[PDB]
Amino acid sequence: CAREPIHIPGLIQPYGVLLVIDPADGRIVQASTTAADLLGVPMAALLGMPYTQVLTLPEAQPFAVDDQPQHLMHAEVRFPQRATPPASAWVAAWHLYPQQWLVEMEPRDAVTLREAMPLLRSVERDPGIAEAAVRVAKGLRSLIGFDRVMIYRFDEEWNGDIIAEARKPELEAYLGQHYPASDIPAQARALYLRNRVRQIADVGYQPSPIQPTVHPQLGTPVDLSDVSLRSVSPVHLEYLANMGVTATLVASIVVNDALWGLISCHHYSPHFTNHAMRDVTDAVARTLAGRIGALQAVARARLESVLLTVREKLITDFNDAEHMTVELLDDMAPDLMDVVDADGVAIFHGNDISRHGTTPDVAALRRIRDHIESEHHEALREDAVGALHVDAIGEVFPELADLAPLAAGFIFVPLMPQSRSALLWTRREQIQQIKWAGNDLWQQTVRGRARRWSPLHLESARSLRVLIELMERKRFQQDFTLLEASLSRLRDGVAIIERGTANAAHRLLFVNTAFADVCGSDVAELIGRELQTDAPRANVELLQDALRNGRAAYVTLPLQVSPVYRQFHLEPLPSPSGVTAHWLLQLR
Amino acid sequence: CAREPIHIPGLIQPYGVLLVIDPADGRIVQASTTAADLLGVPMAALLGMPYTQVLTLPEAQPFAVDDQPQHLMHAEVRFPQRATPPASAWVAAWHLYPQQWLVEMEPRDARVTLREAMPLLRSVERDPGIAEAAVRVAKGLRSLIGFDRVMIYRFDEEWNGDIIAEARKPELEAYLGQHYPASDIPAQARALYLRNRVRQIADVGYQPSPIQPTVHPQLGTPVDLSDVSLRSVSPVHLEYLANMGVTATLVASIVVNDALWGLISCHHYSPHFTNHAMRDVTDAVARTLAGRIGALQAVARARLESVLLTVREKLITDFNDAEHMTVELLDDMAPDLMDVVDADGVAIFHGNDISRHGTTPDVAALRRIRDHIESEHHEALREDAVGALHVDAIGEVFPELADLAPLAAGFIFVPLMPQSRSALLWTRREQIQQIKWAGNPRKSFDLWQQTVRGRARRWSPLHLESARSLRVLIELMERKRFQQDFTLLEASLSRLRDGVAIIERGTANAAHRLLFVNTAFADVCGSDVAELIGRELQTLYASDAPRANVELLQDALRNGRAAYVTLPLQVSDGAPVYRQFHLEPLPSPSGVTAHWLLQLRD
Ligand SMILES: */C=C/C1=C(C)C(=O)N/C1=C\C1=NC(=C\c2[nH]c(/C=C3\NC(=O)C(C=C)=C3C)c(C)c2CCC(=O)O)/C(CCC(=O)O)=C1C
Ligand SMILES: */C=C/C1=C(C)C(=O)N/C1=C\C1=NC(=C\c2[nH]c(/C=C3\NC(=O)C(C=C)=C3C)c(C)c2CCC(=O)O)/C(CCC(=O)O)=C1C
Repeated sequence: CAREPIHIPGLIQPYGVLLVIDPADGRIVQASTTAADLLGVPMAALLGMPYTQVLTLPEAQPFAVDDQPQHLMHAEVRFPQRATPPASAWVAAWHLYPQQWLVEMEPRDAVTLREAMPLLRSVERDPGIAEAAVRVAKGLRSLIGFDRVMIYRFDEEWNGDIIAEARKPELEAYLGQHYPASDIPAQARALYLRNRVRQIADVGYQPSPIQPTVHPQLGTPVDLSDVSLRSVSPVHLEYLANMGVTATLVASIVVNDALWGLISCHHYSPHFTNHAMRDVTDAVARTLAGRIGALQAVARARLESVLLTVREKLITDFNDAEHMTVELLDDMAPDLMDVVDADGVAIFHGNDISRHGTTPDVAALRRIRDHIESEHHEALREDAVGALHVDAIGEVFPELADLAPLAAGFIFVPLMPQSRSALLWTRREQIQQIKWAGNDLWQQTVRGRARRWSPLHLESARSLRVLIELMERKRFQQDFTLLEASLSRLRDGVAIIERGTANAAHRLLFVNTAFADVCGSDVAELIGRELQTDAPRANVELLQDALRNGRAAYVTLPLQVSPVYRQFHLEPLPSPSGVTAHWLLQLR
Repeated sequence: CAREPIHIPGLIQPYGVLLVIDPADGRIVQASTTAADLLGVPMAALLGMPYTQVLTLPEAQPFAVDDQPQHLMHAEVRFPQRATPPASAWVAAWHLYPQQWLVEMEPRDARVTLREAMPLLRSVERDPGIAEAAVRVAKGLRSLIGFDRVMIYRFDEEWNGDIIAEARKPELEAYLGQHYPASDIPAQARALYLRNRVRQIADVGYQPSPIQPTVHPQLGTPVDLSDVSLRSVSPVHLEYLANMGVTATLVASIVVNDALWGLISCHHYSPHFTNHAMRDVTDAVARTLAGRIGALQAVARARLESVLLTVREKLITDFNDAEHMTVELLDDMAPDLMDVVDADGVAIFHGNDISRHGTTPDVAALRRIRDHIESEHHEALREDAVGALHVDAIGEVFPELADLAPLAAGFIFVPLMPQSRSALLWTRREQIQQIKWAGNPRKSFDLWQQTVRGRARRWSPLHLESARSLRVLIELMERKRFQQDFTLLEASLSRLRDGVAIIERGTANAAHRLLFVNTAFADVCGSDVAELIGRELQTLYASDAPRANVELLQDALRNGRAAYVTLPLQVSDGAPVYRQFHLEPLPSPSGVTAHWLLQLRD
């Protein structure tokens, strides 16, 4: 239903009056039916008439707008065309666009902003959100006389929850009450980011329409997006009626230029909150929004700084010991779980796992790792940022439906199906209990949903992929040396030849003890020397052919002995190009 | 100096009146000398008298406070002791604490004032960047309130303030750009500015009327004015404002993420009183300036962090993609590697090798820095540093590398470890600063203009955590190196004719299993390479094998020594195969046998 315009209804809340003027001539092109009564001229002659003639404004004047449409705040207005029509003092404001303008007027009515000030310095300097959230609810319920004031905090999915609420001693609270995202469509949520503070004076009013529905010259309906005399959606009107309420004032809590929440208000008797008190509620909205976003900042900072202290202790201790013992890992578990605030963690290293804290069993961890690195969930890896994470496992991996009491959520590094070394942090099932609006009262329990993964705790995880490469390097570093030592404790005398790209000749890469001794010259002086160190012309030709063509050769040939003829077994080593790049040489 | 007490001066600015009441009855325990004149009754009988006697407060009343001390805003007050005491409208406010209270009163004055302020507060809430709004305040506030000079004093890291915005008269000279010492506003004062947001000196060099009972007659404690706006400021500051000429101040506090980001300092060279409605309009503009900038600081921060990660991850991917580090691979990495840290130069190292991109010192100079960093005397530096090592001025940290400053005056060196082989060095070249000072109980005026050489653009913490977030590219570089060398050698040992296999030693609950096995070894058993990897060494030999012979084999496995024994193999078909097991203990850093090489020939 979010498909409704609302910004272009063609109807005005009766309480005030609207007049759309052409900026060329200054003549009223469009006017609401409530205008003809206020001003001294019926709809017929009121239309096409120059605005100056019909209404007078002393404080400020409308003007020519280039591109940025400015607005003129609520100022004194008088009706010279009528002989005594001052049912109340009339105050008018302007919406000055480049194509056309819009003037809106409403009564003045009724120790105001100076009386608000204590409450704004009250919140300003104070801790946590709830404390400020209630300081509003309570402080606002006292300043503007409302029967129910509440703070409607939005979440990730756009489902609102009433965190703070100040009602009458009688009545029942909607505190704790969760509501659908659908109760406030995206369409509307936009308007309460433009047109900050909204007011429905009387629910079930008579909507007085803008008589020339479309612009007589432009052929376009009037955009009330910025107009505060806006006729709200009938979908919501019947909804407020079915909730009882006859009046509503909804302030927007815009934190770091985004809709964090609303200060929704309920008056069960009809009530008009004049432009003055309407701007007082905006002061308390922005003031709350203020140190909410500054409190969000303090928390953020404090956490970032202690998360790095942990992170770097891990980095150091990890790079320190060259031998990942079972004891090493248990000195790392209190801290590895903390840098991400997980309840469990499982360190993998090829068919091996090291479980710490509250993590599923050895076999279950393998079932998750198998299912993650899966071909159908290869799109998941593609889309994820630096690592993969779930808030509810039951959705992402339907096969792993269960496993939720231990791993309902997790973070997984590497994003790549690199295998060998991997890491998995896990937050177990955290059963929620959503007190609905009624999808009167209902109480759905959410199973399988773990504590939502913090982005602070998510970039700190990506800021650890260096411990996966640290793990992986240290593995190859040990295996290479194991094999180097191996080939060095051989009797067959072997050496590795790196192919020269015709820019250089075929030099030596690796050489074992048994090879360096048969020449006489030790290991250090043979590394980096050409294989071309008398011999038969036909025989060396066979040797160089395999070096040329990049093939194999076995030829008995004389050495440089202090003649030592030794058989040369040359084996081309596999290459990613297939093109021979290295050659193993054994001699027995 | 920062050790001066203030907050309990025992003196009041003459312009107003103070009265400390005991909350048990309502009796004035302490009173300022300026009270006896305005209240009527002299100091003698005014003391110990129920406040109810001079009470003429209609608007609101004081009350019993539990723990959180609330305040009552400026409301109408009168004096019933005298038939026409002043000819000026008097207004009083309250500071209600749980132990005692405090009532302060001052004139109402003239020049609706808040409704007229609203446009300007709307205009900043919309304004971009910190600066554009900082001037909207300075200019908008200078017009609203008649101050001869309004300025926005932004604190820098050290607590040295800089006047970023300033709205003065057409005459007089600007302090715009003027940097000041942190010492000019001690930490003890900076605290009070965070409690009392709006502050004013009506006349510099006033007669300070003291609170006659200096200490509480019951408590025995001096009055903590703090929250009291009639507070007598420090004489250290009074002589300072006098030496700057000024006769009146009005200093608002810009408190951003409940921390002192700045002040809206004001100067009136003629004496000036700022009323109750006035004082609070400047607070509204200070709650907005603090607000809009704290949220603008957030937007910027977020936008930068998110585009810093886009770069970071492009590097990560492209780096892990190609398995051989070509010079062109490094040529497309340079625009982005320099960006993720916003350095002017970068030098990628890989064992006596360097790849310089942008504005980095010469190949030889980079080696002189790398040598000096990994130095034994500067091993303490690596110990203390966070994830990586960084300098803002090289000339201090490495005095030997005094020069090199026009290219590498600052840098981020990583790995922190003297791991060598692979390393990375980002560098910001010399950025000659020009700090326009106030002067160096001062005589101020003179803008001294110190020039700072060898100091590069200060290293951003956003650019510092995005630097630690690249440490994985040194380990990526390093793994890929060993990954290639190991595999080169694995392929080597695999294309062997002797028939060799590596045995990983077992323990108390683990037997001796096989780590690596070649094709010449896997064929003599028959069973291919893949089945034998992980196979226990005790499987390999037959179950008919000589008791004395296997004992010799297991002895070398036990004691961790060498053995050479001809023994029968586990023959799949049933063909007797007896090869001479050459078992060589492989060198270990402990010396304790960890692995074994098993050659076979007999
Ligand atoms: C089409 C879907 C809708 C459902 C379902 C529903 O309940 N409302 C729907 C649409 C509209 N809601 C609009 C505005 C709106 N809705 C709320 C919701 C609540 N307010 C409350 O006080 C409580 C509980 C105490 C709830 C659940 C509010 C506060 C508002 C803004 C109110 C205002 O205008 O003052 C809306 C927009 C209409 C418009 O403004 O033109 C639509 C279409
Ligand atoms: C003991 C150290 C001090 C030196 C030296 C000095 O010059 N002042 C010292 C002490 C105090 N300063 C206090 C307040 C204060 N200082 C400043 C700084 C400036 N004011 C300016 O106009 C300029 C440049 C034009 C600068 C750099 C300000 C703005 C303030 C606050 C003014 C006020 O609102 O009163 C101070 C605290 C006194 C108090 O309020 O009790 C001390 C001790």
